[PDB]
Amino acid sequence: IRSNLQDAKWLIKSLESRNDTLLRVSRCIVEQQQAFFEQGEEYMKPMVLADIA
Amino acid sequence: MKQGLQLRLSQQLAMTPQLQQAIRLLQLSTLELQQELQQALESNPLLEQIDTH
Amino acid sequence: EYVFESPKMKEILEKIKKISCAECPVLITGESGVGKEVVARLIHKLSDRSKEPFVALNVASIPRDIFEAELFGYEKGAFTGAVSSKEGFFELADGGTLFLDEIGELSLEAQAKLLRVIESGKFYRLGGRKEIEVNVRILAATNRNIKELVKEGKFREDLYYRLGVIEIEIPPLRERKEDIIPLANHFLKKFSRKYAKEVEGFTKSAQELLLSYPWYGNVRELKNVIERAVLFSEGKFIDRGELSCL
Amino acid sequence: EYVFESPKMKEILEKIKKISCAECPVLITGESGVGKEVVARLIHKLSDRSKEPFVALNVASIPRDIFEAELFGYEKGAFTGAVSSKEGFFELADGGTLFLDEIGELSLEAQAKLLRVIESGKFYRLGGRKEIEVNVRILAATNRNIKELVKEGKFREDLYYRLGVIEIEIPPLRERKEDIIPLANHFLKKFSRKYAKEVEGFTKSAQELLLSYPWYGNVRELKNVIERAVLFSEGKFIDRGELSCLV
Amino acid sequence: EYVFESPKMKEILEKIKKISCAECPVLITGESGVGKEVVARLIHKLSDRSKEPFVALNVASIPRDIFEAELFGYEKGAFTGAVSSKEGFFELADGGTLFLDEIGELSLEAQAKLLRVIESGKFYRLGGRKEIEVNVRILAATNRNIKELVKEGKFREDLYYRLGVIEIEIPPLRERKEDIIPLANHFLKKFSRKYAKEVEGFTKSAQELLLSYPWYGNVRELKNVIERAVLFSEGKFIDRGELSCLV
Amino acid sequence: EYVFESPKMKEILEKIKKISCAECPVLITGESGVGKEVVARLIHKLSDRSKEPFVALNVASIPRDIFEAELFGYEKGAFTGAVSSKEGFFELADGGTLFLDEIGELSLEAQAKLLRVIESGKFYRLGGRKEIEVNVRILAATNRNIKELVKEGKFREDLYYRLGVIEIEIPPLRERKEDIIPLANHFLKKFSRKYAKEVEGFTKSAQELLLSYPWYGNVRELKNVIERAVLFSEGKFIDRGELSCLV
Amino acid sequence: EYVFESPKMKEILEKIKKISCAECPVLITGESGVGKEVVARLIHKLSDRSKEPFVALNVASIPRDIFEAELFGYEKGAFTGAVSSKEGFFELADGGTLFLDEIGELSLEAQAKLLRVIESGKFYRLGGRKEIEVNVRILAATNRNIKELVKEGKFREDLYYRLGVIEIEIPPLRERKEDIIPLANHFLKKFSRKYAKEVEGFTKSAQELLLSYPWYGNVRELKNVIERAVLFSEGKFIDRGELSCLV
Amino acid sequence: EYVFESPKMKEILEKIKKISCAECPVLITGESGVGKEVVARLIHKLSDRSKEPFVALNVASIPRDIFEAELFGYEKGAFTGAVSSKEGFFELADGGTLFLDEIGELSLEAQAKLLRVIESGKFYRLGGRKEIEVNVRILAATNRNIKELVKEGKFREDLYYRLGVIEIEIPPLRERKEDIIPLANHFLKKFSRKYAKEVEGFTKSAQELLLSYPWYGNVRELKNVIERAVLFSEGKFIDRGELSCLV
Ligand SMILES: Nc1ncnc2c1ncn2[C@@H]1O[C@H](COP(=O)(O)OP(=O)(O)OP(=O)(O)O)[C@@H](O)[C@H]1O
Ligand SMILES: Nc1ncnc2c1ncn2[C@@H]1O[C@H](COP(=O)(O)OP(=O)(O)OP(=O)(O)O)[C@@H](O)[C@H]1O
Ligand SMILES: Nc1ncnc2c1ncn2[C@@H]1O[C@H](COP(=O)(O)OP(=O)(O)OP(=O)(O)O)[C@@H](O)[C@H]1O
Ligand SMILES: Nc1ncnc2c1ncn2[C@@H]1O[C@H](COP(=O)(O)OP(=O)(O)OP(=O)(O)O)[C@@H](O)[C@H]1O
Ligand SMILES: Nc1ncnc2c1ncn2[C@@H]1O[C@H](COP(=O)(O)OP(=O)(O)OP(=O)(O)O)[C@@H](O)[C@H]1O
Ligand SMILES: Nc1ncnc2c1ncn2[C@@H]1O[C@H](COP(=O)(O)OP(=O)(O)OP(=O)(O)O)[C@@H](O)[C@H]1O
Ligand SMILES: [Mg+2]
Ligand SMILES: [Mg+2]
Repeated sequence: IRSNLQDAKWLIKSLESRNDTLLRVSRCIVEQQQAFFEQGEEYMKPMVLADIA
Repeated sequence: MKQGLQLRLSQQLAMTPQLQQAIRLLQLSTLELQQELQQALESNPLLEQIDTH
Repeated sequence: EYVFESPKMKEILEKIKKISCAECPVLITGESGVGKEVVARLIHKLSDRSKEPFVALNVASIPRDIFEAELFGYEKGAFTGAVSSKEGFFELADGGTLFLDEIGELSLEAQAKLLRVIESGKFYRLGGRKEIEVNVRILAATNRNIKELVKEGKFREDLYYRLGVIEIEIPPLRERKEDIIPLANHFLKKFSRKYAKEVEGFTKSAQELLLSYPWYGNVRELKNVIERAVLFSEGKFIDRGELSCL
Repeated sequence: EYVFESPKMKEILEKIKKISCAECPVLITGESGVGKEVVARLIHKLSDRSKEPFVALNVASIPRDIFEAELFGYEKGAFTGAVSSKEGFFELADGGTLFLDEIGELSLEAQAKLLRVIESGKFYRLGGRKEIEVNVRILAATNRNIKELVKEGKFREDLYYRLGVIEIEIPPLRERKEDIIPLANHFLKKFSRKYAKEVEGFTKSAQELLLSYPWYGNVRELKNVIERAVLFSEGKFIDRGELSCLV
Repeated sequence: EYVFESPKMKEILEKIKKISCAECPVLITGESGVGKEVVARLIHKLSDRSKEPFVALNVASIPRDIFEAELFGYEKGAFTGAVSSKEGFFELADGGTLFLDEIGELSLEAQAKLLRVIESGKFYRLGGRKEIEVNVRILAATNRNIKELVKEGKFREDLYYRLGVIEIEIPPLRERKEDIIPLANHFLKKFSRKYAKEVEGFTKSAQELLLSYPWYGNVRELKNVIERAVLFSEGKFIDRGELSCLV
Repeated sequence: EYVFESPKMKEILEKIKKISCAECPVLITGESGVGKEVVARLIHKLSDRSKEPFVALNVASIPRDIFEAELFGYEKGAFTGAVSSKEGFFELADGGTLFLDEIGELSLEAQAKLLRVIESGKFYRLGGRKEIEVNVRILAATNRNIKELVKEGKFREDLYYRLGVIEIEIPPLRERKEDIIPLANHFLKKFSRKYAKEVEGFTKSAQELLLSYPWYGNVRELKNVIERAVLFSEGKFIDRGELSCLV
Repeated sequence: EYVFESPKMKEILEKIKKISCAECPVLITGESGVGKEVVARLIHKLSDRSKEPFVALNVASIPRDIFEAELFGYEKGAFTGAVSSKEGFFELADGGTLFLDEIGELSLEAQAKLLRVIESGKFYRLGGRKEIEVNVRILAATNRNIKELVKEGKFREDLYYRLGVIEIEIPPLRERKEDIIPLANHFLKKFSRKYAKEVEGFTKSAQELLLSYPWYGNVRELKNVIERAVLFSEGKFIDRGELSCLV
Repeated sequence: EYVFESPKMKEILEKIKKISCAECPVLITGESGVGKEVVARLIHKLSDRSKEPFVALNVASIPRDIFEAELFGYEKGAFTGAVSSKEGFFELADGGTLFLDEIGELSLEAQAKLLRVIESGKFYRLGGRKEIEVNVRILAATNRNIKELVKEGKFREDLYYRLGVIEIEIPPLRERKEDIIPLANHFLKKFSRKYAKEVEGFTKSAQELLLSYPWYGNVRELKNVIERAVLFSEGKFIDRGELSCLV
């Protein structure tokens, strides 16, 4: 019971961390490309993984 | 001075990696993540998912 | 599926059957290619340990400095690099059969390490303080002459009497002349089926030629010759020409 | 359970009974299969430590690079990979006896790690700064001739005198003619009971054949011969023809 | 592309064609420079494993003490310094071909380790308790008379019959005088293209000198001579003077 | 508790009493079983630091790979597995005496690590960055001719002159003819009290045989012979027939 | 910088400049001191790899037990001691030229370990499972007649045919009767420039002694003697007395 | 206080005064107990860096597997168990002097690692990234013949020629006979006051043997002899009879 409980806790923590990371990265991406959502394309900015990282 | 396979008591400085665990969950999409969660639920008796039945 | 037609090779089969109720170690001797592995596996099959593991170990392929670690195992912290406990081969073959193939190529230093495990079955793991007891039947096979080696002084005397409770010696193929033709037919059928050929027998000259060659590799050499003959065969009967390799 | 009938094997039993109260190390010598371990366990059983551990150790199967760790143990942090304190065979056998089997196979560099522990009984664990004292009785068995090796130079002189306080030598079976027939009958009864056969005894010709064979494996070889004879028997009396392996 | 013109070479080629449907071990013998590796690679190409690995291994450059670890592999805690599991060469070439080059230099102690693997195909790693089964075809090459070594006693008899299921012997260039001029022309064209010279062929006297010479290095020596002649040539034809290395 | 009736042992005792005030290292040489450890402990007891630790080490039982850690200590984090700081045998014996037993069995590479601690007494730990100074008297005992070892090149010359400031050699028991009778009686009494026997002394013939026999184990062999005589004795006096068969 | 004056030296220079476009292995044979290493470095300079490393290795001086590890390198965890990866000489000289000094002194067993690498150029690092491919030009130097050595059976025939594509010989000073004076003058003026000496040239008397005195160390001993004479010089001109003092 | 009363030693002292100002590594040479430590400490004392730290080190006491970690330091997390960041010896002695006793015991890898920092002058910590300058004055000493070491190959030629900028070789005491008498009295006054003895001088006969005995231990052996003579002799003067046994 104890081993399975600790494994369950670890899995739940991993899921929470994954969701938080996804939210942070998506919010940063949206913040970087702020003129796209107001005027569509022709206003994209050139960005790579290094900028978000 | 020699190249052999031996068992001995030595004093050494050891390096080791610490990354690989829980990183596979980031690349998976939502559907594959749910499938893996179901597979984890099957084997762990202490994990449950919210139901409305 | 095996061939036992010679008078010498049927007394051996009867003796193998008669020792089915025993658990004493067995020592098998002969030349190369006589069928020591066949006899060992037949001994294992016709006993009460039929469903138990059969661990075949080439004792000349284990490094000198990790012999004890391989044979007995070790506990955690025994040496630098022992991160977890690991069992040996005597625990792996527990309840079954351990076949120490080619025991004659073991150095005198390595012969003194398995001197107490054969008779008692009790030992200590490397870094372990509790004593482990196992139930393993030991078969050994060699192409040397262990008695002559002991007389010379390059084989330990205390190991020969621990191993040689039952001794079986397999005669060379050049003296089991009643088995040459059945073995030839068996191998011919096998190889003709495997390679999808049309050969189904030997001529009279080929049979007379197979009954006089002094087979040095014995059954293995006979098998190789039959395989070569089948691969290069053209017609439906193997003539004397195809057996010029003799 | 054991057979002691010959006159030479009764003075050995009397000596064993005489040294019951002692604690000095014992050295046992003799050919292969004469009964060295039988004598060692009999010595242990007939002493005041009869309810204490009997640690039988084959000194030929201990690697030379970890030898000191096996006999003396170590403490946590002694080396890389040492995560917990572990005891040795000298501390495991405290209060009982330690039986060094085949002591003649020990290398010269491995014989120098024992000199201070055979006599004094005090040592330090690997990485330990506290002295440890144990009470262990040391029995040693070998089939070599240590007196010859010491003069030759393959055995240390200062270890032979530490180990060799009481020396017991067991004569070969070919010089124990009064033991052959009782041992043969004892083995026959044991193996006939184990294999559920219907064998009862030997024939006079077989007995005469047994008393003339110059046994080289001694009691172990006799035991193997009797087991073979029992396994392949059909009648009630074993005949000279069945013992054809001796000739 | 390679040149096979002598009747013996064509017979060897036909044998290679015939044995293309089998997976038996092959043993190649000859002198130095006859083309043993060419034959081995041709056998690999014409077989069913043409797209599979061809692991060529020089068995004389493997240290004696780590011979087992190179061919079988080891687990994580096999010995001090072992950090991770690693495969051997019998598991790296699974499903393909293993070419043991210069097998005649293997010592008997090293030869004893290759007995069961060649026939059975199953083994245990160093420190592994699970039996690994592989499917590898064995080609072996040597320039020493293996039969003479076995008769003398320098080569194990248990390995010759395991390896020598099919045996191919390549004749020396001294017995392939129908194969010399095409090889000379091939090498001449190759080196003229490589070094951008202007030579085109040999004179009649040069051809006679080439054909009359008892080559001891065989094709390798012929190639070296042709390369030197091309490098030091100045004229349109390689006359008898440029071939002054030959005696 | 000890017998020093022989004139040579009297002179050695006088020399021991003469150097009580000094602190220079002492080197003790002799055969096996002559009493080197007795002399070392007497030297420690007669000195001014007699109430301080007497750390006795067997330098043949310290592993080669951790010689520096067991002799100087280490700081935490010095290597993988060094979870806490430890002291060495030089700091454990600080203010007292360090005895090195069987120093002739020390490898040539391990003798270079003692060059600066013996002379000056200052060293660094493993991973430590501050100098540690200790005051330790050093005694070394060996049963080999150390000068011959230096001449033959198996012992470092720069270490012999650091150790052998004062050299004491103990004559063998073959030359201490005056000590044979007392050392026997003493031992006799001791054993006659340990096993509760009725033995009271030797006959004149037994004393003559004791004096005649050339002892090869010296006092240790004398102890063994007397203990064997006492164990099997049945009577008030020990006769020639018992120790004669013992020797 | 180097001085080539003898007609044989000019012929060797022409040969070197002619084979500048080649990549074949080169063999050099001659007595010690003739300048084989200078010839090899000149060949490297004029080749297409003038901007690439020139690795020089003395194979005879490599210890046997590690001979492979120096040449091929090893992977991590290959054996007890392979804490980190390493690269061998064949991988250091990738794209450059590898010079093998004293190739004639190589053991008969070691030569068989270099058979494939010289020809194919591919190898496996000890403990590695991927094939390493390099492009290295092989220059070799020997002090003995290699053909006679092979006929003696002391040298591998296969290695000789792999190395000997283009072979060069350098006569000693006993045949080079014309370079002695220019070499002596060049050495004298170079040492005068180095030490800022007053020396300006040799007298007529001293010149004859150099031709009279036979040379065994050849250019090396000539340079050493001239440098020592320069160190002994105290005037602007040197007479025969200073030179005759050494010999 | 030290004794310098020999022209060969007085000129060495003058060279010390002419070298102490320089900032280049120095290499001392001599036999055992010639005064290398004295020379190094005098060099440090007479220089402007006298107030700066003087770190003496024994390179044979540094374990191999941690050698560089002890000599250059490491940062946090460099290896498992690294609980803190520790500086090396090059950073502990910054602006002062680093003495490396017995420089002949370094392995080839250690020599290369030391030579890298000696030449370049900068190094990186084991787990660090920033670079550190040396600002270290390096002194080395040994008793082995460095020329024989480099000729054999145990010592790197580059390291020796880099350290060979300044060389000081103390002659053996057998060549400094005029210094024998002043040394002994210097010891005689030191020990006599230390042990409260009333000995004040030697006899004329005693001094004759001092100048006639070859001193293999040089100064250390003479000091040992004087200490023994002071400790044992109890007269006003030391006579040749007392020294007869010692010498
Ligand atoms: N009686 C038989 N019937 C059929 N095949 C046989 C017989 N005897 C031997 N063989 C065949 O001969 C070949 C060689 O036999 P085996 O491996 O037992 O020989 P060995 O040299 O005694 O053994 P090893 O060296 O492996 O201990 C095998 O392929 C086996 O199948
Ligand atoms: N007196 C006896 N009575 C019964 N069996 C005996 C007797 N003496 C010896 N044996 C038998 O002899 C066999 C071998 O004896 P043992 O193990 O003592 O031999 P060893 O070679 O001297 O010993 P070890 O090598 O293990 O030190 C045992 O199976 C034992 O039962
Ligand atoms: N028939 C051929 N056509 C073209 N080239 C050939 C032919 N036979 C051999 N060669 C060439 O000869 C050279 C040497 O042959 P190879 O490498 O096969 O030698 P080998 O038999 O393995 O020699 P060794 O026993 O000395 O190792 C190779 O470069 C190969 O290309
Ligand atoms: N004068 C003496 N009086 C009593 N017993 C003595 C005397 N001299 C020596 N012994 C005994 O001699 C025995 C031999 O042991 P000891 O340690 O002295 O010998 P050793 O071989 O010189 O020592 P080691 O090799 O351990 O340094 C001891 O048990 C000691 O009691
Ligand atoms: N022709 C030359 N012109 C100028 N210097 C030369 C000439 N030949 C040799 N030397 C000098 O000879 C010196 C020693 O000879 P070198 O080591 O180059 O040749 P070697 O004796 O053949 O080789 P090795 O010493 O490597 O076995 C070199 O430093 C080089 O300057
Ligand atoms: N000039 C001197 N005057 C007086 N004493 C001296 C002199 N030189 C050396 N000593 C003595 O030398 C002793 C120590 O010797 P030192 O440390 O110089 O030896 P070493 O040459 O370094 O030895 P090793 O190379 O064997 O380690 C000291 O006791 C010191 O008094
Ligand atoms: Mg080849
Ligand atoms: Mg010094």
